[PDB]
Amino acid sequence: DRQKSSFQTRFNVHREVTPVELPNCNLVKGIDNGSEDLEILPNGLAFISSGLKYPGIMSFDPDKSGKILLMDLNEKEPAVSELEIIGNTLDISSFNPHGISTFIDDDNTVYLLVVNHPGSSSTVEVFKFQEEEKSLLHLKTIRHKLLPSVNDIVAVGPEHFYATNDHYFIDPYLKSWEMHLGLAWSFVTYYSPNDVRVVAEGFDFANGINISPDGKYVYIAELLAHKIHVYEKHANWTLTPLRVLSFDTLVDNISVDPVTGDLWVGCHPNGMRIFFYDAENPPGSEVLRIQDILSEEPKVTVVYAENGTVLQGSTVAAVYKGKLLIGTVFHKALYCDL
Ligand SMILES: O=c1ccc2ccccc2[nH]1
Ligand SMILES: O=c1ccc2ccccc2[nH]1
Ligand SMILES: [Br-]
Ligand SMILES: [Br-]
Ligand SMILES: [Tb+3]
Ligand SMILES: [Tb+3]
Repeated sequence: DRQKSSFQTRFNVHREVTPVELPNCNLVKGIDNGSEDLEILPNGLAFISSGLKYPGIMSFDPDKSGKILLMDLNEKEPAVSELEIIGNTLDISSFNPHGISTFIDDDNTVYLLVVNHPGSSSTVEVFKFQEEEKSLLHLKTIRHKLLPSVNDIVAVGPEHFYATNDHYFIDPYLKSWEMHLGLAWSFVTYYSPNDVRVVAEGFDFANGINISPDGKYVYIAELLAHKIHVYEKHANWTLTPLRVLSFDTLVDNISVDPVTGDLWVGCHPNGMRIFFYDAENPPGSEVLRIQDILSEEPKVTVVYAENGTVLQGSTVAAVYKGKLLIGTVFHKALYCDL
């Protein structure tokens, strides 16, 4: 009976959101089947993954494929366009994109890394962004025993990244049990061409992951524990615990403002509404800002929140020059003035 009290805190079973309004929010035209992750380059180009199919999660078009979208946030009325995937090393028909990350090389080549779930497996797909042609050149499919159930990655090189696994098991049945039981066996993996190893473990659904603009610190979101973990990142790529922030919302993906180092976090206020869909009780949205995360008292602000009648199931938010872009597991996306 301790397993029913725990399941109910973990999943925030009776929480309701306190709305926090922003002026001039607009749904992004063309985004109606998810925008689980996104990343804004310094130049204001934004990549969005959409169409995620996740075992046991709502989907309005179970049979249409995922895609990567592009938005130019320097435009005042930004429109989304579908990036074309070129290459013969990847089967696009099964494409099911999840978390993403980018890395800009010394030569200014932009690499896009994309978590992909063809079937119940996980890969990380490496693309080279071709800006002029609005297209993604496929370079490499990455798979490993230590990338069983990848949720997000943060790129530290063109085929180098830290990855969260949100489950230990691959079989959808077992990981459903693993989640309900609260085993907390999910873990974080460092991947490079030369070395692949676990760098942190024992997580209740590890989810978002990102890095400070100076590379010194790594941030890991633990969804069902409502925690964000901070780590010291050494030059040999090991991680050592430093802090743990707690929240009373389910934290999903982390974005990092390059100018300040602030974390911007997409959150699920109520775990039941996001995990067990019900078109009559849709899940809401919530966006946190965390400032001076190393200080003794970090500043945590709710910047946007709503019960779901506009935007359902916020997973990610990032800011660009006064605007805020918010994405969701399977619903729409919102572009707001701050
Ligand atoms: O922290 C732990 C503890 C036990 C255990 C058993 C099987 C697999 C992973 C495990 N992790
Ligand atoms: O990144 C993710 C992916 C799927 C998902 C499903 C339910 C709740 C949160 C989730 N987060
Ligand atoms: Br398995
Ligand atoms: Br909610
Ligand atoms: Tb990401
Ligand atoms: Tb996520």
